This record gives sequence, C-alpha cells and structure tokens, in this order.
Amino acid sequence: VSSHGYRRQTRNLFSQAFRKHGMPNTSTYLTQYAVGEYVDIKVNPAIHKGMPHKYYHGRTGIIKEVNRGSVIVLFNRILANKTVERKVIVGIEHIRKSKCQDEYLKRLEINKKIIEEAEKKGEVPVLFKRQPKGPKPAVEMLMNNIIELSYDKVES
Amino acid sequence: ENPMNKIKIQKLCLNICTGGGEILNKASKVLEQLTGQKPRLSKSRLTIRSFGIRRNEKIACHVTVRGEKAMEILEKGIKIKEYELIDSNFSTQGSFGFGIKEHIDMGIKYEPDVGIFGMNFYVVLEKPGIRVSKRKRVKSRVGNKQRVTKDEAKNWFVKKYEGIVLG
Amino acid sequence: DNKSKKSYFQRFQTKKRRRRLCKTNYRRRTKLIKLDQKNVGEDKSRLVVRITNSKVICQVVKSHLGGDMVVAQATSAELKEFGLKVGFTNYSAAYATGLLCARKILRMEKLDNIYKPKFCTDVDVVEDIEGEKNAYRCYLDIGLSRNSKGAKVFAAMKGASDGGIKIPYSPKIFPGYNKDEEFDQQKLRDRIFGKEVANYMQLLKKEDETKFKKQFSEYIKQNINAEDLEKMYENLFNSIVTKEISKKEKKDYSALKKYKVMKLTKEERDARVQQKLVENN
RNA sequence: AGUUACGGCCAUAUCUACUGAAAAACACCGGAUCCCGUCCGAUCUCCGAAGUUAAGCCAAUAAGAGCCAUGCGAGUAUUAAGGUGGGCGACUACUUGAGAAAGCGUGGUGCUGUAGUUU
RNA sequence: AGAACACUCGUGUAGAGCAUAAGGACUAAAGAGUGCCUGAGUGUGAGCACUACUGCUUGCAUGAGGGGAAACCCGGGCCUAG
Repeated sequence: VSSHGYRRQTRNLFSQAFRKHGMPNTSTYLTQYAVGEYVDIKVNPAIHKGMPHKYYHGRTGIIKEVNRGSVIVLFNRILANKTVERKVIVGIEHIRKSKCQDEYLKRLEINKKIIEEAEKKGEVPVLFKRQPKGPKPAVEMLMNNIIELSYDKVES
Repeated sequence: ENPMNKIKIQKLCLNICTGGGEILNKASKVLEQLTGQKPRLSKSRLTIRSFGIRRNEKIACHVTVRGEKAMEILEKGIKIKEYELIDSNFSTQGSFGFGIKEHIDMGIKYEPDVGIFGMNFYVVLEKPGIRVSKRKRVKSRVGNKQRVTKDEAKNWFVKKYEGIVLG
Repeated sequence: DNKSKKSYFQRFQTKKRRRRLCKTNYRRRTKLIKLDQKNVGEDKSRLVVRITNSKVICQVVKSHLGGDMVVAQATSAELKEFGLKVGFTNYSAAYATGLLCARKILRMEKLDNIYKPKFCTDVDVVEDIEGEKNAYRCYLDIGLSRNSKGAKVFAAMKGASDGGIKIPYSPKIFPGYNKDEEFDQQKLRDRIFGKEVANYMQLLKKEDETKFKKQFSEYIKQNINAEDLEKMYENLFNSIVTKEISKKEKKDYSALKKYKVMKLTKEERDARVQQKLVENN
C-alpha cells in the first residue's frame, strides 16, 4: 500500500536535469512581477522554502497579490464533481513568466489602430480575425521534367 | 644566464614520532630549541592495537621552517649523513628526504632526563611564480617550464654541497 | 585514475565563466543584488572598490537585466592631475579616490551644493537634510578581499561618506576602535594624513641608511621628507573638492587592428596534413 | 582594434601537448616597522619598485579526446482508429492517420553589454 | 617502521560526508573546522495538502532582540515521518 506525505511519489519530478545542478541564475532574481500577469510554475529542487504542492507543477495561473519574495496565484480545480478556486503561495525562484498570451497581445495592438479609424471614416471595425487554413490552391504546371515511379525494389 | 629560472629552497619539514605520554612534551622542547618556533602536535588517523595507538591520540610533533634558518639546519644535517645519498631519496617532483637517529649530533647538550630521539628531514625545492597556484584570486596551474625535475634536484645538490649521489 | 576514461569528460559540468576565472562569488552577489518586489522604483547602487598592484579603482554600478551599468568611476592614477607624486596604492590614496568618486556623482545629480564635504572628524552616517532632496544611497561591495580591522577597502568607503554619499557602516573596522571604550579618532586622522609612513621613514634612517635608500628610492627622487606629508595631503584633499579634471577625448585607435592574428582556412589545413603524410611515408 | 574593472547567456567557452605576443595595462617580484593573521609574513594584511617576460591572463596550432549543429539511418522501430481479417496459441497481415532513437558521415570551436586606457 | 603510525608534493565532478528508513538536494557549500548568540522571541491575520485534529507556507505590528563591515538571514533540526 501507498502513503500520503506532502512529497509522495516525487522521485522523477523534483529532480535536476543532466548537467544542470546548482543554484538559480541572476535573471531569476532580477525579474519584476505585477498583479494580473500570467505566470507558470516550475519547481527548483534546490530551494526548500516557498515550494508549492506537486499538483501545481507545470500549471499556469494569474497573479492576485505580490509580496517581498513571494506571489499569490489563483487556480481552479475539480473536487467532488464541482469547480473550486484555490489560492497558492509560491516563492519567486519557482516561477517563470508565461508565453500563453503572446499572440493575442499582438492582435490587440493591430485592433487598437483600426478601432479609432472606425469612428472617423467607417462605423464598425474590420477587426482582423484569424481564419483556419482553407482548401488546396490551384496550380499551373509546365509539364517538362517528368519523373516515373515503379515497383522496381523487389524487397526480398 | 637568465634571471628568474633559478632554484631555491621553499620549505624544510621536520618531524618526530613518539606515541605515548610525557614523551611528547620532552620531544617538543627539542624542536623548540633547534628552531625558534612552537611545534604542532598531530593525532592518530586510525586505531591500531599492535602499534599501541588509539584513534585521535597524539603521536607526533612537526615544525616547518622557511628562509635563512632553513639553510643552517640543512647544512647541519647533511654533515651528519656525511654527504652521501642514494638515487632512491629523490622524487619525480623535485624534493628529497633523509633521516637521523640521534638528535645530539645537531649539537645540543644531553640532559639525561630528556632522552635521545631521531628526526626526519624533508626538503622542497622551487622556482619563482609558484604563487599563481596558491593565491585566492585568479588561481591557476603552473607551466611545465617552471617545475623542478628529478635531474635538476640532483644537479643542485651536487653543486651546492659537493656531495655524492650513489646509484 | 579519473582522467583515464572517456566518461569523465562526457559527464562533466563546468562552473560559470567568472567562477572558473576566480573573479566573482555568486552566493554573495545574489544576496547583494536581489530585487524587492514591493519596493518598485528602488534601484540599488553598489560601490565597488578594487585594488591592483598599481592603482585603486572606485566604480558606482547599477545591476540591470542583461548587464551591469557603470554610473561613475575614479582611479588613483588620475590624482596625478592634482600633483600626487607617490604611493598610488597607499592608505591615503584609497581615501582620496573614494572622495573623488563621491564628488563626481553628486555633481551629476546636482546634490553637490546641498551636501557639503567633511574631512574625517566623526564616525556617524550621513543624514538627510530636512526640506531638501534625499541623500544618494549606496552599499559596499568588497568582492573576494577579506574584511579585517584597517583594510584599505574601508578607507575608500570613509572617503565616499566624507564626500556626502550615504553608506551604512559600523566603526568596528577602523583603527582607533576599542572593545569597551569610546572611539579614539586621532588615530584614524593620523593614518588618513600619512603619519604611519612618516614614522617608518624616521625609524629606518636611525637603523640602516642603505636599507633606507632601497626602501624609499622613489620618495628621495621627489625630495619629499617625513615632515612634508601633512602639507602634501591637506593640499591634495582641498584640490579634489575645489577643482575639476578636464574631459577625455575620443580617438579611433582602429588602425592597431594590424596586430590581430587570423586563423587558417580549411583549404590550407588540408594541404598541410597532406604534406605531413608525404614527409613521413 | 585589443586589453583591463564590473557583468549577461553558462564547454562553439572544457581537458592535454606545443608556439607567439608593438604600446599601455595585468602580473610575477622586493621587504615586515606598524594594523591584521599563521607551527610557518607560504596564505591573509600592510609598506614598496631593484629586476623579468620565464609563468599566469590573452591569442594561434593539432586527419587531437570531449562538446554544438546538420545530413543520413528511415517512412525503418513503435503507435490511434476500424472489419463476421488470419492464427490452437504465442502473436501478426491489411485500410485511414501520427512518427523515433543509437551508430555513422560532414562542418564548427564562444558570442555580446556598460565604462576606463593604449596609435 | 612492517600490508597498516606521522609529515609532504602532484592529480582528483564527489568515486566522500550529511546522527537515525528510503528517495531527492548540496562544492570558494548545506560537508569539515573556528568565533559569537539563545529567534527552540512576543501580539494578531491569511492560506496549501480530498483538510476536522495535525504539519508546513506566508502578512502586518512591536522587543533598554541576535549574528554580520554591510546588503541579507533567524518565531527549532537541508526537504518529505516521530
């Protein structure tokens, strides 16, 4: 039978990668955080204070409050077939800034131009949506340089 | 000839081993006379019943001399060994060693309660620049140009004291 | 044993570059620089003091992501502008360099007229004048050098304080400290204005005039005597506070690129090997 | 264009042999009176310039070891969905999709930020 | 003075140690020494582990508090049990 301590089953998780042992780099400590940013959790096994519980490893959430050397992040979780919000305390050594909003922020920068012109000249924005890839395109071909294919390889 | 690139003594190491009680005090007083220093007592690494040694028990005393004082002692000792050494006594590193059985040959008066002890002499030779391997900031390994080799150590001995190195 | 098998090399992890070079302590650096997440707009300045065989360097540095930025700099070798002839790594030259460094800063920030100099007459920390702008703030970075009573790094630090910058310090480190008694500041003043060396010069002339010439040749060439030092140092300090050194000019030393060696091409490397086989057979 | 002080990413930067280097630096170097610390002025701390490019730091060289990239291995190994497909089983063919690794070949061998100094 | 006594020089990515299972962590240290101290303080909040008890993480205020030149750290034991 299995046990139920705070760091159960973390032999693979919570171990350093090959040729990457030691303390964190300066960039870790010089990064500034703000309320409302999206942030991503990855535990550093060498630091023993401010570690989250291993369920949260590799998950992304939103910063709710900022303190001297730690952050409070909001998560959601299913328990007993219902949704529950959870507020997780994490030290700054175990977090990295998330990339999940990157494309959306670029798209907002384009929208922000159009939405002004749409008051002056038009009435409503064109709004620049994405579209999924359509059907295969048409082609005009010169028809020299033909290559033949054959079952010449007998494959003993 | 090229200055720098010339051999010197960097250290002479002296040790007496006498496992037991008041013997170590009696011994220490000898080292305290031969050189103007207070020697360092050393302790047993293992426990060995046959030799009469418990672990962490004091068993020996040593002192390390440098500079002018080193020259006097070495000359005083090589005389006792009559300027005769064997090709066994030299290392691949530019160092050499010998032993003496009777401390009174170094000249001190007997005092029958103190006793008779032997002593080990070990000598380390050098050329300038060795500091590069010992300083705190920018510490680095020395060049092969600036080591002392087995042949050079023999040549220096022959030249300096006119001794004879037997095969 | 170790270095005899390939696996030793295949599994090895290198230290960071400035650690291999024995120039930086990362455990110390991180404690010194790490950001406080609530004090937004705080921008801590390190005072970096380093001592070479030739000179003393003071730099004021701010640590930013991507690389440290130098705000200002001063070097004991520049004191030759104000007539310093001798002892560029002396305890006095340490103090003087810290003084110079401070003034250059407070001029850029325009605090210079508010926070006046104060030549070594107390051991208190610099205090914010009411109704005016706050003092410029810094912390001391001594690197790999040891802290002990009367180390030259602390001389430069007192220089900066006397110059008007706010550094927190404890008097435990200065000469003239006593374990359970008031501070004897005349001993400190004595060293700043060079008494320690005068007292050595005076001794040697009674002991051994040969050794004196060997030990102090450079001083002799300037006709300086043990008696002259206080006047020398008082003038030096005043001049630092009073004057300003001329700006540096920029020049293209570009043409010295002639001296740079260039690596062999592939074509050459191959022919060279070919010839080596043929020379051997 | 190098160097030097403080750095960023942490081997294209490591490890082993050899060889070069104008200027200014960087060093080795000469002492212990003081402050400071040792069994020991070796290390650490202080006060110095008589020497020296021998060393370190920097740079080149090597059908070098190791690291980094790419091509091939290879539509190969394994695998999602499907049928009144096959086989006593062990397991395996086909249809619509996703898709490796080791080895071995070929090329590389640090790049950059702020300030200071040197034709 | 021996297989195995003390002292040295060169190599040495851990082949050692870290009181007590097993795993993880650690190299100018968290290991081995040396100095000083009793923070193994005092009030009162918010949370994490399926969360009552329990264990841990973290906020603000105070001490004629500690260690350190200082930045920093400390309301038990390197982390996961007693």
